[PDB]
Amino acid sequence: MGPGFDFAQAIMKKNTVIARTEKGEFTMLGVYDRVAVIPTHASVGEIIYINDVETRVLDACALRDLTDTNLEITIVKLDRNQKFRDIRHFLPRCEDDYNDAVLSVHTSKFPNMYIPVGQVTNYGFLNLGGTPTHRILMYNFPTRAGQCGGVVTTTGKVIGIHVGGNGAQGFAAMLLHSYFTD
Ligand SMILES: CCOC(=O)c1cn[nH]c1
Repeated sequence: MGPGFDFAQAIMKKNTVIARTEKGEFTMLGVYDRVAVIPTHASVGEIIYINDVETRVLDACALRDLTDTNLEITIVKLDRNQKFRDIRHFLPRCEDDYNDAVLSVHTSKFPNMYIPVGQVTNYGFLNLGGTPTHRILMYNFPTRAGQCGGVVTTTGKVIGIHVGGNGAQGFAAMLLHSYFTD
């Protein structure tokens, strides 16, 4: 409906796949080459389904900060025959607060879903499902089961992936440029 939704749609159309693990279906953001991200609670194994294609996982790493605290981001390298558009230049370099963010989801349950979530707080520490977590972004929208892995964007920036909610607020794990240097 406006430039927020336009950027979000462009990221969804070229840089997302539907990932299925034994824990469910997730929006999965492709970042560059065969490298993508997914919430760590997806419990990625040796094999994953990507748009219903059986796919070998070449490498997977659950990120933690240098305090050895969960970040809830798993980086996956996929044995896929096609590279993602490189979007690393849209990733923030530093922890920050944001205005006017969109959360976008694409699954069998929620196809072509875009939610204007508004102001995004650098929340920091969250006890996420009992697990102490750092670098959490917070927004005031009642997000639901099925939106995890959803991409959080502003105009011109890909800032996080949805990892949970409490019924009133939603929470995303930050994406930072430094995660994807090669
Ligand atoms: C289909 C209706 O959707 C909602 O009301 C919603 C989705 N997430 N949070 C609220």
